[PDB]
Amino acid sequence: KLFVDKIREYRTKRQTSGGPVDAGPEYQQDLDRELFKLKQMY
Amino acid sequence: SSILEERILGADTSVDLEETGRVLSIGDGIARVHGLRNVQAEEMVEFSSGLKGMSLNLEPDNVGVVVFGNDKLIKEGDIVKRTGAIVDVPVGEELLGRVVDALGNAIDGKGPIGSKARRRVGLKAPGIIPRISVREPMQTGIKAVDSLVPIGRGQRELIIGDRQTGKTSIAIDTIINQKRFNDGTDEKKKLYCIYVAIGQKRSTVAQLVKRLTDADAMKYTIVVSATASDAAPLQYLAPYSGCSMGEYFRDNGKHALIIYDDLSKQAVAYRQMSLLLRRPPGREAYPGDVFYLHSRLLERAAKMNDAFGGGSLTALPVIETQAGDVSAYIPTNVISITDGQIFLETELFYKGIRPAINVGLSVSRVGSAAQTRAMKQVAGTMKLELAQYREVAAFALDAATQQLLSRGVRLTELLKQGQYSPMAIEEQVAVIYAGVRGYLDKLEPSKITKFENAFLSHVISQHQALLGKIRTDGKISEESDAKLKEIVTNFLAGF
Amino acid sequence: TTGRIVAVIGAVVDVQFDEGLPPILNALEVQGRETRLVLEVAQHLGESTVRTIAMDGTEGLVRGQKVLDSGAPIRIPVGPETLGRIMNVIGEPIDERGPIKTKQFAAIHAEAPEFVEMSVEQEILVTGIKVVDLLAPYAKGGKIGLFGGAGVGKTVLIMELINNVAKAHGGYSVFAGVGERTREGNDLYHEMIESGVINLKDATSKVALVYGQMNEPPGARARVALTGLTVAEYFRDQEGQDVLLFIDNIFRFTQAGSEVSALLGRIPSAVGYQPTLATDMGTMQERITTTKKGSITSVQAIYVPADDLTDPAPATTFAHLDATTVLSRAIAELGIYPAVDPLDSTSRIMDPNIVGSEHYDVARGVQKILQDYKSLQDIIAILGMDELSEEDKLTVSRARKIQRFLSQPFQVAEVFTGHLGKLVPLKETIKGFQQILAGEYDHLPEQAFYMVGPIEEAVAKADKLAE
Amino acid sequence: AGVGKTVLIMELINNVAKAHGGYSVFAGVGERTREGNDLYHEMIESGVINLKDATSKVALVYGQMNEPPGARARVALTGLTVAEYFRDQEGQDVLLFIDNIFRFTQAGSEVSALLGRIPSAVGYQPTLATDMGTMQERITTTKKGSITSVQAIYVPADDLT
Amino acid sequence: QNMMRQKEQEHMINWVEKRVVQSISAQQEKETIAKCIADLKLLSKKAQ
Amino acid sequence: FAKLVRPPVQIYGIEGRYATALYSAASKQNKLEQVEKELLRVGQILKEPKMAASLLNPYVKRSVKVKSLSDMTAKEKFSPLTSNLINLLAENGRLTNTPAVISAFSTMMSVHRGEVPCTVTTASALDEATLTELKTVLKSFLSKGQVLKLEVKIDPSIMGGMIVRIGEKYVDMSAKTKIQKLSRAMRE
Ligand SMILES: Nc1ncnc2c1ncn2[C@@H]1O[C@H](COP(=O)(O)OP(=O)(O)OP(=O)(O)O)[C@@H](O)[C@H]1O
Ligand SMILES: Nc1ncnc2c1ncn2[C@@H]1O[C@H](COP(=O)(O)OP(=O)(O)O)[C@@H](O)[C@H]1O
Ligand SMILES: Nc1ncnc2c1ncn2[C@@H]1O[C@H](COP(=O)(O)OP(=O)(O)O)[C@@H](O)[C@H]1O
Ligand SMILES: [Mg+2]
Ligand SMILES: [Mg+2]
Repeated sequence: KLFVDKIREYRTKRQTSGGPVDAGPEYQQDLDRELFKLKQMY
Repeated sequence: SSILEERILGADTSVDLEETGRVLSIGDGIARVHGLRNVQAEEMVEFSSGLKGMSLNLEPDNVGVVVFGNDKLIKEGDIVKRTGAIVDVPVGEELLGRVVDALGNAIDGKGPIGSKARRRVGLKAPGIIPRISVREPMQTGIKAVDSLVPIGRGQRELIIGDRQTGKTSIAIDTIINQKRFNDGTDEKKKLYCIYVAIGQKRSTVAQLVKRLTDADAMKYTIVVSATASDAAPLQYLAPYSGCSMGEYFRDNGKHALIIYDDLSKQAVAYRQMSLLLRRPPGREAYPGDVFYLHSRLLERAAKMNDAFGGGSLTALPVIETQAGDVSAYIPTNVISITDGQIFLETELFYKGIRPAINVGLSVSRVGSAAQTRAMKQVAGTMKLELAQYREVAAFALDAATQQLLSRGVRLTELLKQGQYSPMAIEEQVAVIYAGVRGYLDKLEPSKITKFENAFLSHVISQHQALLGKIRTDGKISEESDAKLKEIVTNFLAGF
Repeated sequence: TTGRIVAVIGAVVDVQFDEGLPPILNALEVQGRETRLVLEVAQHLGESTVRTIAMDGTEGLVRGQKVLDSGAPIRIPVGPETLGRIMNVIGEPIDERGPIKTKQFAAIHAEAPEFVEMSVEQEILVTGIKVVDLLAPYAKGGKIGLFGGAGVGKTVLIMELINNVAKAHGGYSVFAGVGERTREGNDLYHEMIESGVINLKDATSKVALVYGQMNEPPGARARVALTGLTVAEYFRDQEGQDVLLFIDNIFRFTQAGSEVSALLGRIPSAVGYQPTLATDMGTMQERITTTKKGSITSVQAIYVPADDLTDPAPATTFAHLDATTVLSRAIAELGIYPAVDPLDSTSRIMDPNIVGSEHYDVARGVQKILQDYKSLQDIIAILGMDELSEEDKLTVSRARKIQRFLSQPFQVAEVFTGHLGKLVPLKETIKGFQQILAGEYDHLPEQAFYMVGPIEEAVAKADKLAE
Repeated sequence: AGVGKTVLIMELINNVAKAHGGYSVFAGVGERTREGNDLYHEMIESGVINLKDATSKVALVYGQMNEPPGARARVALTGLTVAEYFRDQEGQDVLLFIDNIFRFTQAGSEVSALLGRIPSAVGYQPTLATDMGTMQERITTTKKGSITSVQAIYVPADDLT
Repeated sequence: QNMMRQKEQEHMINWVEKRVVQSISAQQEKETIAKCIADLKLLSKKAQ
Repeated sequence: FAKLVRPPVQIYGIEGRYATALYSAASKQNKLEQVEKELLRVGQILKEPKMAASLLNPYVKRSVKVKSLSDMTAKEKFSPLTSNLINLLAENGRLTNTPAVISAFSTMMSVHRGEVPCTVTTASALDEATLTELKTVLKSFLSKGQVLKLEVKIDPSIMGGMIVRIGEKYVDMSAKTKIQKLSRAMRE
């Protein structure tokens, strides 16, 4: 059962994937911090 | 993304009928389990939190199980499932280039280990018939180790010395030097190095792996890291995991080299493991078992005869001695288990004489056997000359005495070396030849290093034909000796 | 009978029987194994429970297995068919040449000879080693001990004795390697095959081999010594022939006994050693004796842990030996070999009525002068030799000459040293030391004596050095 | 004492907060109350701590000398927690002063004795190696930042072994 | 690319798990119990 | 010594030693069922507030305990085995843990007659039809002679599925572990 449940959960998530879904400000802040760390080391 | 969904399917969700037990009391790193009626001794039970444990004590009413992780992830009342197999580890050529922890769980990223075979960490050493005398040479690429205190394949040398005297450096140079053999044509000179890091800072092992990847040396190395933070029952087990990953090669006709670094920090993990079991402490609080612990581990570095595949497993235990006391408990426990020893003085090291091998005390009890004939010719003289120099260096008259002093100082300056700079055997032969036959007695000792460098850059560039002749015919013939003498004389002239 | 395992802790297995228990020291077979695992009974806990010591790996023992009593203690094949074979503790052959086809078996836990059987005759054994012959003359038919730290010479010396004594011997021989390297055992096997001492195609072998090497669990190491004693006791009694019995390393017997004595639930003695250290050693070393039926010459290599001669194990074993030979790391670091310490080696035949008067007087003069030099060393190490009387300077010179002259090159150490191995007859040794003490060589330098045979070679080397 | 240990600590704090922008933590394990108060006031005077304008460069954590051993063996972990925050959730370098590091091992030893564990070689807990490892192995330079630890060391009996 | 994609996947799993935990709140327990009992029959048959 | 007949199940501790002694005593003379009866009757007797409070005070002479227990075992005409057992416990001073003793014996009697215990855990109750088919399938696990002794239980923690324990065997049909396994698989 749960294999089908995971399958359909991914389906119903990807269908609402007009981008990163329900991420929040932490999404952007952490990504920017990591990117700027990459810049500092690159 | 859909890659992850494929990651979902194909997972084994089948349920099986499995025996089980209930934890009674977890504390001090030894869980007590109730049940597990049909559990074998030294079996690998699995807790409910994904941990693992080795069924250690089969008492009538419970099972003392040593946890292979942090015992804070184990409750009282948890469920312990027996996996029905004595403690195993994954072995194969699928591990080469992978940093696996003490149980074969890749701590590397880089996907999982795709191994198809498992060995038992608690196997037994080969008996007396399978073994054969040590015959083949293990090239360390270090002039002092390769000339004076050579090593063979099947031998189990020891590297013993204080804090920061260059033991890990010798190990890493030995690992790196094998790169040339591990590219040639014959599978008979390929050495598959292993490196067990026991109770070592994790950053150290990370940088060591980075260094081994710079030198293209991870194509054959396996790093089995049970670092400082890891629970004691993992530092105790890591050497046996590594020794099994090496026994696989040894038993399948190949050649392996395993470096335990350190074994003075496995015995400390074992002393913790014991005193927490209430076992009666002995000399220095070590259990009386602390010998069998190392004897059983180092007795597997065998050299199987040709009727048993012909493989081999060299071992290079690294002991660390406080204040350079070679007569402590563990140092002597191990000095009576191994076939040799390399003492790394901490005052030779502080003089800039690196690597700091103390050739007075170092020895290899297979020694001249399993040494290239060329190096034997060149280095027997060096051994005698260094002996004579040592006999007299306690004061600083006649012609012979001053001659001994000068030749010995030249040779000492000649045996220094730099890090991550292993030298082919023929290069060592050439340098020590130019040193011992006496084509350096006029040059100032302080310059002997520069000469060395320059000389190499010459010989490697111009006369590679002679070096190939020495390598192929592992011996210095008379014509080769004459050509080499000409080369040395001519080069020294222009200096 | 048939019991069932009820506990398995390390190498100690607690078994339970419903019918009559087996008496202590019996052997039990764990039914249901891929090999032969023999558990030897050691205690009777009560509740028809016994506590046994396993003579093999106890990994894979399920609580509730079936154990089947043998009825007699461990019994090994003894006889003239064990000559040239190899044997583990439980007597199985481990050389891969088929079973040991003997007629008569022997239990490894026999009793010591009674007081009304001990022999008393004492006679010197000449070994060709200068220091051993001079200061601690070995006795033919008596226990001998080589006390050494780790890496000092116990095994090179026991191999030199093997060579010298055994190859020039008429009787049989037994080598019971207990708790020692496995590659060393292999090298010894393949080095006696090439010497004709072991014969793989005939019945002219002279040496039996028993091995409990250091990869073996504590249960096996603690009993292989008894297997060696049994294989030698047979040749002593049921043949009435002179046996040699080399054991290396006999300290592993007691060490293994202590490793498997915390689990038996005993209160640990002085240094963690078992409470029964002295008695366990005695019941073993008391079967290694020359009696009126035969004569065993035992050479035992005792390890001295952490270079401590006051450790309970060597301290206890010092009382079971005729002649001791204390190899010391301090001498070995000077390059002298064998590292024998002249002022700790002793013998029971250092009697002027046994070794004569010239031998005894020379040996005692050597010891007196070495002791004087040792007393001087405390001052010499600070105020230098420039602060000694003239008689003291002369004494120090003689003492250094003697210390060097005691060093000898062995045959088995050619690969190490390259030098040629020497046997120095006893008369040559006495003569050389008599001369050095008289003063006939105060003009030579110390190094003229380093690693030479009889004093003729010392004079020759002194001549070489002078050019 | 008397050599400039506190002044050197303050200078390291200041320079690292000025030439790198990274803050500092001071875990006074087994800290004399008198010395702790003196350090606090020296810092306030020297400006590394400031009671008015929210620009202090130090976070002080004090496990005093009169607290049960169970509390002197854990203060090092409180200091490490604060510094780990400054390293992971603010991605910078950090200094972590530990005065003293011997009192940490001693506190661990007393806790282990209280629990009833067989003392090790010289009375130290059996878990000395891993007790030191779990703490010392969180002071490292990960891929977000680094914690650099300056650990005052006392050598018992002038015995380096 | 590696960094952004791996963080994306981590968040993927985080929310997928959090929401399937909610989605287990249906009334299919009868089907689950039936499947479990059938699998028990399978195991019992195999184990004899 | 005598050859005490081994009980089917082995218990350990002082409770287990007393229980094994009693089981071997009763098994000889074949008095197991009645002995269990007197044991489960002293189970009620000893809970009497007066006796319960009197037998826990350590300041009443042990002989007083034994005398009182002989009085309270003569009134009920207990088999000689049970009276001797209680006198033995009073002499040795273990009657403070009698409930562990008698309880152990009960266990040691169940395993005698084949009541291989089981246990089923679920997130909700079970329909008697579903529970009955469950019992019918579980009966197939046992051997001949043995009879199931089911014990339903409820936990909210496990979402769905089911958990079954059959003596030693253990099958985790729960959805908690299935979800965890899937999460590990899709992380690792
Ligand atoms: N051959 C060499 N020439 C110059 N420097 C060396 C050499 N070998 C080691 N060193 C230096 O010694 C220092 C420590 O050496 P290394 O780590 O190999 O010793 P170690 O015994 O492994 O130390 P530890 O065991 O405490 O990790 C390093 O800074 C290293 O560069
Ligand atoms: N007679 C000797 N001559 C030269 N070297 C020796 C002699 N005896 C021992 N040595 C050196 O000391 C080492 C000690 O080894 P060995 O005596 O075989 O082991 P053990 O530690 O059991 O005594 C040898 O490997 C050898 O290098
Ligand atoms: N760089 C410096 N300049 C001037 N004085 C200093 C310097 N370093 C140390 N001192 C003096 O040394 C003394 C040592 O005290 P301090 O280091 O503050 O405490 P502790 O002695 O406990 O380390 C101080 O009073 C200070 O006056
Ligand atoms: Mg290192
Ligand atoms: Mg030896």
